[PDB]
Amino acid sequence: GSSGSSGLREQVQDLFNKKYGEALGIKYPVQVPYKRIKSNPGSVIIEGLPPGIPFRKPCTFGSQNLERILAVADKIKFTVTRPFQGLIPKPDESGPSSG
Repeated sequence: GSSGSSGLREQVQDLFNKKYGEALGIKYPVQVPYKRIKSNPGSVIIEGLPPGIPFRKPCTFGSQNLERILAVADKIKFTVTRPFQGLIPKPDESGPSSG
């Protein structure tokens, strides 16, 4: 499974997406039910977001706000009321650090 982004919004638009897979436990990149998330706010809860950036679409967020989101992209935590599917969790990924 490969991935690629091109643009802040894109990065985020994907972030919340990729993250989703985790919220559910999936391993592959799943899509977020924006519609349902729009029509029904009681779908997926988003927390950990940065200060000044509420749990909403990145479309309403500017490059600035985004730059932040992607920053706390780790903080951002999605909640899926629905039950699990079946797949061991993967807390943190780790890797090289810039500093």
